[PDB]
Amino acid sequence: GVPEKFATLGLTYDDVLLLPGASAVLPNAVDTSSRISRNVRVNIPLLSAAMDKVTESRMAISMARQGGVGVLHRNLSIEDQANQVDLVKRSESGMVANPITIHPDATLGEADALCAKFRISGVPVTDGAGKLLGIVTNRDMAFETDRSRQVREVMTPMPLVTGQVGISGVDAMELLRRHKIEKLPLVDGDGILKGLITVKDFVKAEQYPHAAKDAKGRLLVGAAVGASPEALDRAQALAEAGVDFLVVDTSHGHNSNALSWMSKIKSSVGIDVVGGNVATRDGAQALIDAGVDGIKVGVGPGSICTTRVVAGIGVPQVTAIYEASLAARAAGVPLIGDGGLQYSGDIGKALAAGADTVMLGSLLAGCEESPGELQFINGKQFKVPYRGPLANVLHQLVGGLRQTMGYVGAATIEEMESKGRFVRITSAGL
Amino acid sequence: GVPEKFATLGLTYDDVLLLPGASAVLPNAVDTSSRISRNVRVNIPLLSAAMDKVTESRMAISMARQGGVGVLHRNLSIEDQANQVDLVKRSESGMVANPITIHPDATLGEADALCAKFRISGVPVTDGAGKLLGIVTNRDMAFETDRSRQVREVMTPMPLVTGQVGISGVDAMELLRRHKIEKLPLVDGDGILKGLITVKDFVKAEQYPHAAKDAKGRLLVGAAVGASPEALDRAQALAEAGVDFLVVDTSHGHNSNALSWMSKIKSSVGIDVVGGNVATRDGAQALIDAGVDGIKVGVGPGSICTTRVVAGIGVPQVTAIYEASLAARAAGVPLIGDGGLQYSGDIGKALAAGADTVMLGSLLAGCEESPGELQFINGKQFKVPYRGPLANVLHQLVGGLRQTMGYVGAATIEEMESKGRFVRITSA
Amino acid sequence: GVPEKFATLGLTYDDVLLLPGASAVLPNAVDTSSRISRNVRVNIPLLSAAMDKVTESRMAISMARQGGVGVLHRNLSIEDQANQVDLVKRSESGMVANPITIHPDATLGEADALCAKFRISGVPVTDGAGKLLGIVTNRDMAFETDRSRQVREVMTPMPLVTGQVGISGVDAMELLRRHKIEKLPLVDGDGILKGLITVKDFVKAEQYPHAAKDAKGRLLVGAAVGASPEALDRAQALAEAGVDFLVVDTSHGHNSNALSWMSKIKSSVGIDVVGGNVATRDGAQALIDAGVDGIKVGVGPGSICTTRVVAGIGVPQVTAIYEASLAARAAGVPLIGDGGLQYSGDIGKALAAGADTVMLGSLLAGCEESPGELQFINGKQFKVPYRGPLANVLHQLVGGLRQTMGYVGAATIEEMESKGRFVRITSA
Amino acid sequence: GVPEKFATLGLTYDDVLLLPGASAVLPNAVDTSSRISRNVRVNIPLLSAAMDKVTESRMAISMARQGGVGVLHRNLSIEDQANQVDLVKRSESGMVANPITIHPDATLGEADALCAKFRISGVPVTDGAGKLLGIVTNRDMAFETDRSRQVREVMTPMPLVTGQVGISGVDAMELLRRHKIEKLPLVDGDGILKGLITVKDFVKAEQYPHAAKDAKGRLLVGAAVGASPEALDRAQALAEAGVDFLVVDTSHGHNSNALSWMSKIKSSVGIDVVGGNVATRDGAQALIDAGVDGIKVGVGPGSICTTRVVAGIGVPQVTAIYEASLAARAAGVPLIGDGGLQYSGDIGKALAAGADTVMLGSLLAGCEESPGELQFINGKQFVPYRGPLANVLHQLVGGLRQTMGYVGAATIEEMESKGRFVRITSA
Ligand SMILES: Nc1nc2c(ncn2[C@@H]2O[C@H](COP(=O)(O)OP(=O)(O)O)[C@@H](OP(=O)(O)OP(=O)(O)O)[C@H]2O)c(=O)[nH]1
Ligand SMILES: Nc1nc2c(ncn2[C@@H]2O[C@H](COP(=O)(O)OP(=O)(O)O)[C@@H](OP(=O)(O)OP(=O)(O)O)[C@H]2O)c(=O)[nH]1
Ligand SMILES: Nc1nc2c(ncn2[C@@H]2O[C@H](COP(=O)(O)OP(=O)(O)O)[C@@H](OP(=O)(O)OP(=O)(O)O)[C@H]2O)c(=O)[nH]1
Ligand SMILES: Nc1nc2c(ncn2[C@@H]2O[C@H](COP(=O)(O)OP(=O)(O)O)[C@@H](OP(=O)(O)OP(=O)(O)O)[C@H]2O)c(=O)[nH]1
Ligand SMILES: Nc1ncnc2c1ncn2[C@@H]1O[C@H](COP(=O)(O)OP(=O)(O)OP(=O)(O)O)[C@@H](O)[C@H]1O
Ligand SMILES: Nc1ncnc2c1ncn2[C@@H]1O[C@H](COP(=O)(O)OP(=O)(O)OP(=O)(O)O)[C@@H](O)[C@H]1O
Ligand SMILES: Nc1ncnc2c1ncn2[C@@H]1O[C@H](COP(=O)(O)OP(=O)(O)OP(=O)(O)O)[C@@H](O)[C@H]1O
Ligand SMILES: Nc1ncnc2c1ncn2[C@@H]1O[C@H](COP(=O)(O)OP(=O)(O)OP(=O)(O)O)[C@@H](O)[C@H]1O
Ligand SMILES: [Mg+2]
Ligand SMILES: [Mg+2]
Ligand SMILES: [Mg+2]
Ligand SMILES: [Mg+2]
Ligand SMILES: [Mg+2]
Ligand SMILES: [Mg+2]
Ligand SMILES: [Mg+2]
Repeated sequence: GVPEKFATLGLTYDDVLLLPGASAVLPNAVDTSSRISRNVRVNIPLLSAAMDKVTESRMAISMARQGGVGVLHRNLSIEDQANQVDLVKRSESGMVANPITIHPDATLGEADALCAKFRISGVPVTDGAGKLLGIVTNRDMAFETDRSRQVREVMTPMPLVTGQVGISGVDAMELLRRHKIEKLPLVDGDGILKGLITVKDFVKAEQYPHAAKDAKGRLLVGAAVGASPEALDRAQALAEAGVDFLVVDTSHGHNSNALSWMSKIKSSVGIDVVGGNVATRDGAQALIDAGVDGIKVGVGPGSICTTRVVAGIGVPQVTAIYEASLAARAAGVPLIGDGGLQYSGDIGKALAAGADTVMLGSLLAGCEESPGELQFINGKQFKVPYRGPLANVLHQLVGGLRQTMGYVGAATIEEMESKGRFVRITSAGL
Repeated sequence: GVPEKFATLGLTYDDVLLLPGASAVLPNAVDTSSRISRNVRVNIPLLSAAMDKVTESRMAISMARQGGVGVLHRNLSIEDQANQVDLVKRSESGMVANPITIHPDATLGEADALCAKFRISGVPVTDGAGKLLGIVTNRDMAFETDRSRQVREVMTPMPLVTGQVGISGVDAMELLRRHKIEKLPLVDGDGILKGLITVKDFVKAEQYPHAAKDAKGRLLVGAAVGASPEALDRAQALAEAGVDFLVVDTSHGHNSNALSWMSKIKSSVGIDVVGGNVATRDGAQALIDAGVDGIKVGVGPGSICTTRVVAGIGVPQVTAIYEASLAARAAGVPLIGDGGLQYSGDIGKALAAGADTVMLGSLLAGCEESPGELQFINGKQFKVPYRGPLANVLHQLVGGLRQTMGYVGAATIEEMESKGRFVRITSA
Repeated sequence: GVPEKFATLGLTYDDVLLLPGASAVLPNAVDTSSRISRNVRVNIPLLSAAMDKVTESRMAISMARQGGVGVLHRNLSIEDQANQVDLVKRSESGMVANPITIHPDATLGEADALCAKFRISGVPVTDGAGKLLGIVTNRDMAFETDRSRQVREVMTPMPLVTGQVGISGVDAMELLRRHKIEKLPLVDGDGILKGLITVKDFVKAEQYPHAAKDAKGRLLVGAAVGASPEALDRAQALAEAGVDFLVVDTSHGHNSNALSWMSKIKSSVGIDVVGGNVATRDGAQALIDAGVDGIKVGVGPGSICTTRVVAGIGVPQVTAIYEASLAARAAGVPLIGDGGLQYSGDIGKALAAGADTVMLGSLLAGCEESPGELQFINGKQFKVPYRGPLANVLHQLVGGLRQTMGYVGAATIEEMESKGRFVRITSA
Repeated sequence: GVPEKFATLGLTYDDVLLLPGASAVLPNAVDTSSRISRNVRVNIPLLSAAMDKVTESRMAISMARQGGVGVLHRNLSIEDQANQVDLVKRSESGMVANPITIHPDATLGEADALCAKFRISGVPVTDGAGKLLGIVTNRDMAFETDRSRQVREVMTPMPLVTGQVGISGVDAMELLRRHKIEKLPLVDGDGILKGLITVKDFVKAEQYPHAAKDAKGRLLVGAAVGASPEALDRAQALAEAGVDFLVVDTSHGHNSNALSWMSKIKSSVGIDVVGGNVATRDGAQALIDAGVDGIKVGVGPGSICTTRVVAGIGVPQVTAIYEASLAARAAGVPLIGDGGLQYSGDIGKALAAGADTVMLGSLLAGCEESPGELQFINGKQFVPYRGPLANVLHQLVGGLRQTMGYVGAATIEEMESKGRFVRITSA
């Protein structure tokens, strides 16, 4: 009973429910892996948002360890954001081919700061030519009080227990078990340091068996850039640091200038580039025509959010995802749902509506791994209420998603769009 | 104005109303009987849910006395659940062919514990062959202080006033009246005890004239089982104890393994087997194809309930009942509405939408007959706010249904689906 | 304008404030040490209460490390409470003269369980005569997958780096630094194991420089007992495990039977015994006459708490402390304030009113170190809202007390009673 | 019915009321002048607190124009605080002997920045020796777009209408009127600039006839310093910039080290030094013995405030003022009531209890003249926006005049004797 100008009805997550369907698969047996972009895969379909209150290196590391991925925020210098990337890539199994080093004339303070930075308990000591001279570890410094003392005075000097480039995990773990050590430098025939294996690599692989990793076995990570000449310089620095994909993050992804920078940034790097944000079919198509490898969907998804109140602009998120998916699914381009979430059950709704993954934002701002210092004022806060470890949040969200997939009969994420049947509900049902 | 992926609108009870229609029948004259399953009938269209806070024997007994039926929960051992079944079946008129007995060397404590267990005021005393030796009753023990004293010392010994196998109610009552006694053992020609009638059988028949009973005149009762190998052992034990139907209770009735166990639980017993839960036409058809004698409908029926919040899964209950009824009515399989209730008027809505009965849940957890212990903390609670006797809840619910039926013109539940006309309403 | 029967006005913490006074001492320079009892001293004047939701070994260890002390609750078996004591006493520097050991035939699973129990990363391996055979540590077991494997197969055998009984801290650390090891077994001339030093002893001494310790350098701990024959057996078992003081915990410390058991318990052990609870001068004097080494003050201290509502019994806590201190100060017996706290500033008020230390209760139940299990239900809770590490609670409380002492001019706790001047305030 | 240790009852403003008394004086006729310290006088008995959200130069100027005084906060460098002092002292009539100047080689941007800084509409242009070359004013720059143009190109050059040092207000005004100009440079016989009069001096004197001023006719101002070697240097820098009194501002005024610095600072300057904070008779006496010229009273005056909750320390403010005044009134040392205010009626209560003036704090943080930036977020904010200070002070002073009329006090000094108190219950 409305004119055509107003015919379309937009739906939010609360407006719809998924129906139970014929199922031969239990929640604990479904596969939750999905694609961030054409060439980036995760083991749970969740990202942490590129917000300065949410994702720096510690959050990105935990997300990837749990099988998702973090998108490092860009509200910091190029050098600081690239450093955040490096910390993620060189977290565990990341020093097999790019180890940290220290010169023997350095102080213990410099060595300990490096150990704290990369969260590891030792540094190979090398000369200017990269020849291995020895190794200084936490135990060598445990009883040292003078931080000005030189590394050479406390390090364990060569000859050390070492391995060859390409040593297998089983063989490297047999040199840490036989010699009662936790570190294994990798050297070439001339004794030049080529890599480093430590017990951390094996401990973290066992504790986090579903970690999302790159082809080199290092934790996956993404990073946000803007749409500007500066964003191009930032993109290059992040690619050099080893980032696995870029997110060109704009409030209006359908702006022609933003689209142009997406194309320019994409053509200037060899890694996947995600573009956003859009909330319509034609906007998603414009991003695809601009060449992005994934799209991010969400413009004014939240009730009485800023763009809605200030500008009257917005799209209910189920409709936004569905409309964008008409273009994205037709092109085979993964779709990230970004905004409007209110329950773990909304994840399955997003996937059945056409999303491949879902980005989590303010929900992860109170988590231990988010940036900011934990402060105490009668209760615990992040300087936002303290929520505890990320792992507890993700376990509940992924547990919920597995329930949805079992109820719908989807053994894989790719089956969700076809097997998920929707019903709309009224405000009485809500 | 939505894409077809989202065309369907689901309706809950609050979304609709029933219209008044042409009527020639008053509320006090309508018939409220309905079917639980193909071969199980009740006198009011209501069940108590298989929740451990709701239905054990006391709840099941009261439900059946009021004309409904209870579904005994399964959060207990097979032997404990079978015992709950036995307590219901042998409540009133249930010992005519399976009496309790005690040996003459038993203590008064053992006899009184048996009386308390079955809520009967005496025990026939027999020897190892079943020969009736006497009877010990509440009055025989009233003034006794030593609980170790042997039954034989206080029992009334044979010869007793007894009845024959097959004695009628009228004849049994006349014997009780004439001899001013409350118990009538039933014996065969050799004096072997075959059954027992007590005044409770007549008192409860008069107090509860609409009791739901089996073909032998014993209170009806159901019991829940899971979907697993253990559920098959449980089913056999419950059937042996005299349960009238089984409810294969699963959260996702459309799961292939759950459906398979339904066909394995149904084919292994001779009593009716209900399956659930489903909320779609295709789900109901899958239950029917698996061979169940009734279906239970309800998946995420409640606003912001657990499956909805955790998993985003759910179906508004009016739509769920209607869609499932499209399959159930064509197959002649009764449909139990399980969940989403908020008012007594919702019962009539469920029936007009296609349900045959409605299962009551947390509503009843506060009733006197629920398993919890009544405790006092400034006010009364169950250890859940105390609601009082089940009878008060059912009286209001059944009274409401009779009003609906009078307004719609339905003289029977079976007329509700055709005569009940709906209108949707807005939030205003 | 009231009868003499009602002349006395009782004051709670909120009724009074402390005045600023002449001061030559800054908050960061005051001394916060005080006495729990005649012969037990702490570095901050705070105890954790003997409640089963608050203080087991983990809470007691953290309290002592921060300079206070925990009182282990008694809602568990005698052997379990004594085990809790043992865990505290042998936390750090507690195995120098009483080490844990394991047979060479024991499994890695058994060795790891012992390491987890005492929060130590290795076990000396000995024979039945206590002769040292080797040592098995976390690194020896790090890559092992079979938990049934023998410890002798993965352990480092003698000869080990060892020290003499009585080795100094500097000398032991020198051995750990030169041999790049974390353990130093202590042996006699015949190679019998006499003690164990590990890097934990040095790490924890550096991290917690204000730890409250006994004469042997082990963390202080108290434990609660009741007032009954069983409490006498419990007291002995706790004393044997190395507890530093006992708290006879009753709600009516002025009961003649409770007073009698305090004397009996006091006379049956050699360690300090605290008695409570009381809230009057005559009650404190009765505890003192019974022979206790400290008193605990608090009977119905909180507005609309249970004893007040149920029984109308209670004493505002400032009055309770002051009245009890009239007896306790004359006898030189320390006074523990137990209850009624609402602000960190109430600590200074209690001390100025006559308390020597203050017991903290439900405040701490939400701390990480409390016995409950940390669970996540949208937010973090203990099974009570999760508050985080004890250290921040104590840091805020001790910081506030230091502010109080600076304002009043008290350089030491005992100066609080004389230099702390009070003013009463109205509800405005 | 309590032990002697707890005998004393402390009273706050809400605990008491003043009685009406015999009165022959109406509210509009009472005199509201009082003393900040032995040698500093105000026309309304109110100060603005030395909080960085309350009093910088703009707040201090408005307070002084209304007859009170501001105490400039010290959460800034010595040179930044001294600059704040200079801005107040050289607000109106403050350049008669210390004018701003600019060189002919300066730009219009630099000239306009100076005019904006001192809120003056022109700058005398001088050479390096101070010889007057001309004057550049707002009207000279009104139509100038280039902000890099040199002042010499747009200034009015000498010969200007000038006056001599010591010219009277009446004579200076006649020159401004006769020549239809707003500026009057003051020069010596050699044409060296010695001072400056502008129309602002007369406009502001007429708009603010009760402006609290010093002996030279410049707006009064105070400034806070700490209790430390750095505060001794800060005190000298503030006294060189022309501050009229210092406030040695500590959370614990009865601390021996704080008292020692009060004595050291007092003896190192020639201006009045106020010390605080205290809340007892012995604390006030210790401040007096240290040599201060006024005391500030208030330690944990507010219900469930920080010092009360964290440390259990505090004194209800009526008791604090009364007890401190027992020492203050005996020595003739003025007493500043600092904290606990909740109504305009509490001012009269403070004065009747023994205070000479009352310091206003967070109340004023929302006023236009407070340091914060006025921002619009659906509504106006700085805390909520309160508008001009004048509106707050008008209501507060109006209330005090009502109190004095009801009590019969023609002067502030009569409040202590004529103000009769009654305590009230929570009912
Ligand atoms: N010097 C120094 N070392 C740090 C610091 N933080 C962590 N480490 C060390 O790096 C390794 C990894 O620490 P984790 O805390 O578990 O790493 P994670 O953040 O990536 O999860 C550990 O050594 P490990 O040898 O791999 O394991 P383990 O021997 O401690 O068991 C740890 O001792 C620090 O701030 N300074
Ligand atoms: N020894 C013993 N008897 C119990 C106990 N509980 C109930 N009874 C008796 O069993 C019969 C049923 O009691 P009800 O209370 O009416 O049974 P109900 O729970 O099934 O409704 C009564 O005897 P009746 O002869 O059938 O009726 P009446 O003579 O009491 O009127 C009653 O006295 C018990 O705990 N111990
Ligand atoms: N096998 C085993 N060891 C445990 C366990 N819990 C703690 N530990 C070990 O005991 C020592 C104390 O751990 P903490 O966590 O600091 O002790 P705490 O509870 O008393 O504070 C550490 O070894 P350390 O050598 O003293 O310190 P470090 O080598 O880790 O630096 C730690 O590795 C456990 O559950 N199982
Ligand atoms: N160039 C410039 N001038 C400013 C600025 N702010 C104030 N003025 C001028 O200085 C004099 C004081 O302005 P006020 O607003 O009254 O000063 P106030 O802050 O102390 O109250 C006025 O000139 P007047 O000649 O004394 O008065 P009138 O001719 O404006 O009436 C005014 O035009 C500024 O930011 N830049
Ligand atoms: N590959 C190696 N060859 C020789 N010595 C080594 C080697 N790796 C480590 N060390 C030395 O062995 C000793 C133990 O160091 P390791 O790396 O095994 O543990 P750590 O991380 O310092 O110990 P902890 O886990 O107790 O903090 C140190 O002196 C270290 O320098
Ligand atoms: N069939 C019977 N023949 C003979 N005596 C009987 C018979 N049934 C019961 N009695 C005896 O009659 C007396 C009354 O018992 P009855 O069963 O009538 O009532 P009750 O339930 O014990 O009493 P109450 O209802 O007062 O609690 C008892 O001594 C009982 O032993
Ligand atoms: N006193 C000792 N003499 C000889 N070997 C020792 C001695 N103490 C420990 N070891 C051996 O040294 C190796 C290192 O053990 P240590 O006690 O130093 O700690 P760890 O178990 O390696 O701890 P971490 O978890 O910190 O790596 C182990 O093989 C242990 O058996
Ligand atoms: N003492 C003076 N002698 C000569 N000319 C002067 C003198 N003072 C100002 N002028 C010049 O007179 C003109 C008017 O300036 P004046 O100071 O009177 O007002 P203004 O503050 O610049 O203007 P307005 O009040 O309109 O903003 C300007 O050219 C100014 O240079
Ligand atoms: Mg290590
Ligand atoms: Mg270690
Ligand atoms: Mg009877
Ligand atoms: Mg160790
Ligand atoms: Mg280690
Ligand atoms: Mg002008
Ligand atoms: Mg003008």
